[PDB]
Amino acid sequence: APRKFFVGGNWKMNGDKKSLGELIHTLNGAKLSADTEVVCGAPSIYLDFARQKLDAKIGVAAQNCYKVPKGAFTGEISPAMIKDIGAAWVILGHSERRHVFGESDELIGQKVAHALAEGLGVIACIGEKLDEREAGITEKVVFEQTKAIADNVKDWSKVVLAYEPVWAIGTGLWATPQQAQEVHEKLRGWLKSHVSDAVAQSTRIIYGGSVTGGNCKELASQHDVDGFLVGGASLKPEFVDIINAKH
Amino acid sequence: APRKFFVGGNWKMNGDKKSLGELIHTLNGAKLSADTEVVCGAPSIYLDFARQKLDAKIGVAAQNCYKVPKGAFTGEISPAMIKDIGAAWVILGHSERRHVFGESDELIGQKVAHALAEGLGVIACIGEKLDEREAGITEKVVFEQTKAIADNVKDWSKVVLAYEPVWAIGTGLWATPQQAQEVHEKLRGWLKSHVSDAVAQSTRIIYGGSVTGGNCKELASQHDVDGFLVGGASLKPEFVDIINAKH
Repeated sequence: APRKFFVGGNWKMNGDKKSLGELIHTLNGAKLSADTEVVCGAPSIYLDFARQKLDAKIGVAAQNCYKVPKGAFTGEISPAMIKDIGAAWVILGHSERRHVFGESDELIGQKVAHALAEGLGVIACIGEKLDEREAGITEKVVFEQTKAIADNVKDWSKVVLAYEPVWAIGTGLWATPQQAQEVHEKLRGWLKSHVSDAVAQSTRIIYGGSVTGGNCKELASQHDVDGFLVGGASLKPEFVDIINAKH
Repeated sequence: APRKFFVGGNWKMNGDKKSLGELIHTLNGAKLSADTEVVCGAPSIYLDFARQKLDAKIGVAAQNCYKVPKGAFTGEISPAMIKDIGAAWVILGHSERRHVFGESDELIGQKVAHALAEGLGVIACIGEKLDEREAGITEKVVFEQTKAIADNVKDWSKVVLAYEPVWAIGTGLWATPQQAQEVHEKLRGWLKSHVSDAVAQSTRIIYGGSVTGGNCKELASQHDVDGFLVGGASLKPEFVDIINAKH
């Protein structure tokens, strides 16, 4: 009935076999809450390794994919390949893909539709830049990005939405609990009016942007924040504390 | 003195464990000419698998990488990771990177410098579009693309240039042997004038764009064509024939 708390780790472009191996050993050995759904997003080269080594109870996500199953796209991977190695999730629309690599809402929407058709879960990311926030246009931006995704989702049961203020990613500035709650409750109301009440009540909306062991309890306690997408701290032992933020 | 014949296979976004497993078994079982240097470019998610399964005389290439060893670049992999799993090459500046994904000359140049600094070999791609060839400007386009790469190269010993006309990639159209020789010869004279004689004489310049079992011998016979980068036919048993083009 209540939405299951969800914590994702995004390792970004970090790790080697030795260091990722150590991190995974730690996670497997920790006491993690029975009521948190945990997913680790590994570099593509280490997806197979990560799935082999991680406790099955912990999910594995790719950090990107492309929009068709196969073909002449040098350097890309498809949902079919991700499923083949046993990963169950993909992260789409991350700030770094949008703003460093130039991925448009239209591309991201096609990626979302293809991932879902192939049976993967999607962590779909949205968020505003500082200049947008300061111009009063957070709601407009966040709703535009969300519509582009929603228009391409036919089954909401394997979607998680991640709200990541761009100014909060990797900077140490985090949104206040009140800043996060405002956006998350507005996103939920958007889902209610534009999709359905059932989808609004069931869909996890998670916060990302400088989540650490020090701030996770306060953020987690907000009524419409259902978890986190964690970058820098997901490579450290305090990731365990974040997974257990509700306890 | 002369240059070792070089054949790279670019698998692009194709395969699964089962299917690539059967392809690797074929290559390992085949009689491949000892005087051909062979490299297979696998999808990033299968790079570790491919290097584990392929006989040691066959080199493994990543299909792309980014320009720093680590950091906040969701979806990317670095040379340090490629090296970690035991691959020795990377393909950079592929037409699909430049034209589907919008990678610039300056970015490709910074990727080349970084992969070389980290001990990888680089297969560096250049090529003109149909409209450029028809306008009669092939030479201008290849010489600018080449200058971008070369300004970032201090040791040419681990660099292979791949001339691939964009209009020939995946379509079945191939440059005539005379068209390919013409460009290769001009590229070599540019390396002579702007780098050195010895680099000109030692650097392999390979041709790609719809190389098959049927045209490889006619292509390989040209003086300044030192090998091939093969896409489509690299997933097929005739790949063995292409490796053996000189015999």
